[PDB]
Amino acid sequence: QEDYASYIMNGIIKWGDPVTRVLDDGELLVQQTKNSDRTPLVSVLLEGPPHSGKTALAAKIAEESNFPFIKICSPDKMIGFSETAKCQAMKKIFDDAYKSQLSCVVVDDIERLLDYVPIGPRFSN
Amino acid sequence: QSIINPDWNFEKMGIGGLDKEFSDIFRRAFASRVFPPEIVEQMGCKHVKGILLYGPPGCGKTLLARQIGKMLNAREPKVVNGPEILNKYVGESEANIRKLFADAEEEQRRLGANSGLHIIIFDEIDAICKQRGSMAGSTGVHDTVVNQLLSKIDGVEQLNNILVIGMTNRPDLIDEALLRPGRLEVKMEIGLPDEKGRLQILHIHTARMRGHQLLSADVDIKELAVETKNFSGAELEGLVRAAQSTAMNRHIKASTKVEVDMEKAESLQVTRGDFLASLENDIKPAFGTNQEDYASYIMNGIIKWGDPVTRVLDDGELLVQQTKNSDRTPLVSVLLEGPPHSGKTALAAKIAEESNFPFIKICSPDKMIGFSETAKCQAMKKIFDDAYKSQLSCVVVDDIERLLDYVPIGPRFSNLVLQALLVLLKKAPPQGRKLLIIGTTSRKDVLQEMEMLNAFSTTIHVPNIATGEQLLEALELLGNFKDKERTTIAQQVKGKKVWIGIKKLLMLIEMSLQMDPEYRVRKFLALLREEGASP
Amino acid sequence: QSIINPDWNFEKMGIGGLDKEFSDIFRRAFASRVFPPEIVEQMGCKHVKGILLYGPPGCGKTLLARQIGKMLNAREPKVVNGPEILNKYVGESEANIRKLFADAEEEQRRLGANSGLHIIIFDEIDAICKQRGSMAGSTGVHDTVVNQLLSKIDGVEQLNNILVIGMTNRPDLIDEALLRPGRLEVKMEIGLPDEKGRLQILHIHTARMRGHQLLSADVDIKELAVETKNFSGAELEGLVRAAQSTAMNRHIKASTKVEVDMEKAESLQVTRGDFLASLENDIKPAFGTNQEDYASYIMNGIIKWGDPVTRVLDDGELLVQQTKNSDRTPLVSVLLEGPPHSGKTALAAKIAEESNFPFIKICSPDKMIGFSETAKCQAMKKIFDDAYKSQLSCVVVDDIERLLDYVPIGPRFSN
Amino acid sequence: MAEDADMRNELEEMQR
Ligand SMILES: Nc1ncnc2c1ncn2[C@@H]1O[C@H](COP(=O)(O)OP(=O)(O)OP(=O)(O)O)[C@@H](O)[C@H]1O
Ligand SMILES: Nc1ncnc2c1ncn2[C@@H]1O[C@H](COP(=O)(O)OP(=O)(O)OP(=O)(O)O)[C@@H](O)[C@H]1O
Ligand SMILES: Nc1ncnc2c1ncn2[C@@H]1O[C@H](COP(=O)(O)OP(=O)(O)OP(=O)(O)O)[C@@H](O)[C@H]1O
Ligand SMILES: Nc1ncnc2c1ncn2[C@@H]1O[C@H](COP(=O)(O)OP(=O)(O)OP(=O)(O)O)[C@@H](O)[C@H]1O
Ligand SMILES: Nc1ncnc2c1ncn2[C@@H]1O[C@H](COP(=O)(O)OP(=O)(O)OP(=O)(O)O)[C@@H](O)[C@H]1O
Repeated sequence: QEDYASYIMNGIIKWGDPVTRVLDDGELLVQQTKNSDRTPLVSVLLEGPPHSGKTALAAKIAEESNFPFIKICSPDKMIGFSETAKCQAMKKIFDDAYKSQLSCVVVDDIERLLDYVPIGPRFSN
Repeated sequence: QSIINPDWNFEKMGIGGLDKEFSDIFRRAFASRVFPPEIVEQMGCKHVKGILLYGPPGCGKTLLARQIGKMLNAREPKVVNGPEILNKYVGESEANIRKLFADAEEEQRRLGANSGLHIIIFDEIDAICKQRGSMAGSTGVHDTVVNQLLSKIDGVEQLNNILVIGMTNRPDLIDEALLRPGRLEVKMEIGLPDEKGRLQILHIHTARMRGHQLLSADVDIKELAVETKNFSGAELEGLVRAAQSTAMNRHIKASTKVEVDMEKAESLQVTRGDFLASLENDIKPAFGTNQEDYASYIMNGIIKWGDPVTRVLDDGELLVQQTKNSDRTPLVSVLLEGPPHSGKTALAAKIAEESNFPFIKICSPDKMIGFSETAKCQAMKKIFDDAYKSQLSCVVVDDIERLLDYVPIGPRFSNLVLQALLVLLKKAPPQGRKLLIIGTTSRKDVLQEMEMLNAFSTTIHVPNIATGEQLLEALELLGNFKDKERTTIAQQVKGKKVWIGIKKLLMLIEMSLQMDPEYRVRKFLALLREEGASP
Repeated sequence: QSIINPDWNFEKMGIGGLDKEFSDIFRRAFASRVFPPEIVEQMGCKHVKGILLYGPPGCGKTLLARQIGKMLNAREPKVVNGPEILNKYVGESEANIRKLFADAEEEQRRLGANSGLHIIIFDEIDAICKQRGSMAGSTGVHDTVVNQLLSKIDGVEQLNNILVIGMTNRPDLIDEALLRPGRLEVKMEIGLPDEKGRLQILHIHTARMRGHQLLSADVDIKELAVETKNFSGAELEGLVRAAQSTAMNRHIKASTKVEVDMEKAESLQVTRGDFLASLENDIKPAFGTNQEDYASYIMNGIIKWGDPVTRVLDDGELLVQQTKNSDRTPLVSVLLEGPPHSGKTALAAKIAEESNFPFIKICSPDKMIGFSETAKCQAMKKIFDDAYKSQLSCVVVDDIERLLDYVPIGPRFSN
Repeated sequence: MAEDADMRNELEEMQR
């Protein structure tokens, strides 16, 4: 079981409609992936300005579903890793996810996972 | 018959600072064997037969083992001193291991339930027991030894009158199959003491001298307890022992023939000066930052030449208090910025010193000269890992532009270090623990370009000397030029604006002083004029 | 029976230049064994059981250990010469360790608190006591030995009649758990001597010659002490030996059958010319300086063709005085710049030579042909590390742009 | 290539 307390450290408060709208959209996506056969794979992207609370909302959406297998991949564990260790770790996580009948995976802080810097710019291919 | 000697008292064993650990061990281990039997039989449980102790060097594991062995009323314990079982022949190590449990099995078979207790002590258990299938050579004997031990501790036959104690410094190298419940359940960590533990330990080792009136009346234990930070039990005992010898040495003459007075030896007393001297030249802790670091970082002290000096400190105190108190924001950050030769490192060190937190550390590039990139990342990760273990911590990162190799041509820099720092600036420690981070730099725009200046919570500016009045105040506070010469100096600077850093003024003065007495002020003014200005 | 020999005398040891270190060692180690036993009992303290000595080669560690061994009235010390306890059969290297403590344990069990003292000496301790790997898969080649030694020095069974002495040249490789205040509490550094120590050593090594009127009257030892800057203890002895050999060689003839003239060999005396010859050809120090490098860098001397030549040198004199007589600024640096072929590397050499500091070193790219950047960084670090073991140091960095590998195209350089 | 390190040895006893 993931340590959802770490990612959600102050709960969620309904200060406006957008929170409910986002949660409803996430629920709709979960239902579609659960009750479909033509499209076994589904993907979605959450985007917004910095300090908006994307990670907490993604964690909540993942938790609300009751899938047998749930995992979160974060760069917090990949400190000082080479560009091969990251690939191996992602491959292992996806291999583990493949086993279960229903799987849900979360990838957060994509730009930090590619080592992006606006000077030049630079990144890992 | 009870399992505790009738003449046993917790204050007789001379251990201080481990009340909670001893209470937990007593609850988990000896609770069953002291309670009345009939209820135990009704309840139908099996006793516990395993204890493991781990921690850093010099904290008191062996003392606990010895005292526990002495406490119980049973047969003399069997002790194994490291790898004493290995033998050159084939199958002899296993025979040696099996020879330890013979008496226990015999007594269990003969007297059944109504049998005594047998204690076995393993010192340095990590030498013989390691995870199976990791040694490239000579592994034929090690794996067999491990398997024999596992089978003997918990096998088809069952024993209920054995207790096993192990001590180690590397808990993570032991085989997992040996740590499951039923073999070695009670796992304990012994760590450095807090102030109260240090006070208790210090009181323990000074009882005899007080009893015999050999201790002077000017010695205050609480002052020593407050001062001695990051010390362990062994270090405290060593400090006391050195203090005792410094006093004994005043009555001996080792010039030509070793002679003792024997007429002033009586009335020997130990004073506070002995403790102070022994604390500055004999004993030095092996953990954390100490005075020798602040001495190097703050070399010429702090002088109040203006208003901003107080402003910076009063701004740092607010952040220290905020990190201490608040609970919604366990992690805080701040950036000190200013022009070159302004004195940022000294101010950061002063604020950290006055923080008074239990844990303080300074990460500087001058300790990693010539290192590669991975070495730098690994050395930073280690310093950040040791602050997570503590409760509330403070860390300082000085000269960021040198930590990542920046050069205007290109530009060129280390991406790995930048990414590691950006990750670590937003990582929170485990629940209930708090961390403060201070960072210093001299090039704000470059950091802004890389998008690092938005990972910090706030910034503090450190200005330069801007007016002649401040320059004259600094000169007066330093006391280098007399009133007569200061009048001439003021005749020139008051009608002008100055732009100089504190660390440069001390060099200009030293350069000027070399000249002859007649040509000192002239040279100083010439150098000041050459410096120019560029606000 | 007193622990110290009845006839021991400090002047008999024959060690000079280490009066503070010996005082500290005596105070911390033997103070509690000389005082009356009853009072020590009342205090309830335990004796110290460890000493460690580290420093650069040739400064007198093995001499101090041997003299300490000979000054005590006890058993004969046990000596281990490097890795003398390693064996190929499983479980023997540790039996060898355990065999060194048998007598002490037996005597402790029998005589209780009236036992004698047992000494053990570990020469080149860093060969068998390296840090344990402490990470799965790179277990040290010998960790059982380290564990056995740790368990034996301070274990569940308590000893109070042992003393251990160790010696090393690389104190940073020893296992930390071996150096805590309970095992090896007293750590000392033996470094280069100063002028007074050099005088003391020269007197120690010339006393016997002066006894039998074998030393000429024109030899002044104070001048020799002044001249010999940054000499280790061994180098002075080598100098004296070379002078004696040169003196003896004058009464032998070896180009045919070897004959010794035993008619003028009774009027043998040692003159200062032998000392001067020895100082020029035979002994070359390691932390000192020699005149060959200056001849290599100032090939054609210095001529005063104008005024600037004087200004450049006067500024250097001023900087040297400032750095030597200052307290607030213990570090100062300067840069010499000009057009090519202007002769700037000879002027720097001349200023350094005229500084008259004990330690002067020159870092040049001539000795780093084909090196990678890592090797160059390591060499620079070595030079600067050597420079921190002196009271006054001067260093010269030459052709900075050839050190960085700068080329205008691109440009390209080593970061 | 770094030459293989040294190795221990095991012994077997025989009875006459
Ligand atoms: N309604 C809410 N929606 C989202 N987060 C909330 C809400 N109320 C409180 N929070 C808290 O706000 C904090 C900020 O969220 P989080 O750290 O995930 O933001 P983020 O946008 O991913 O940040 P960053 O820009 O640093 O990558 C989280 O602790 C979350 O618990
Ligand atoms: N908590 C303590 N209370 C009192 N004395 C202590 C304490 N901790 C250490 N000491 C003193 O330090 C001496 C050395 O400690 P000890 O041998 O028990 O440490 P250890 O943890 O087994 O060491 P290591 O890891 O080096 O094997 C003890 O004999 C005792 O004199
Ligand atoms: N009020 C003061 N504030 C700061 N430093 C002071 C003050 N008074 C005296 N000093 C001394 O000035 C020196 C400060 O130099 P420091 O190395 O801290 O500057 P820095 O700006 O971080 O360095 P640099 O620009 O070289 O990277 C220290 O010797 C400090 O003791
Ligand atoms: N302080 C000293 N006083 C007198 N003689 C000395 C001194 N130091 C060294 N010597 C002379 O040099 C000889 C060799 O030095 P010694 O063996 O003591 O050095 P060391 O430091 O143990 O060497 P290494 O580090 O190379 O193993 C001594 O036997 C003695 O003759
Ligand atoms: N007054 C003088 N000052 C300097 N050098 C002099 C003087 N008179 C003669 N010389 C000689 O001139 C030569 C100076 O050459 P040097 O290599 O020091 O010059 P450089 O400018 O550093 O060279 P480059 O530009 O090739 O690196 C030396 O042989 C030196 O002895």
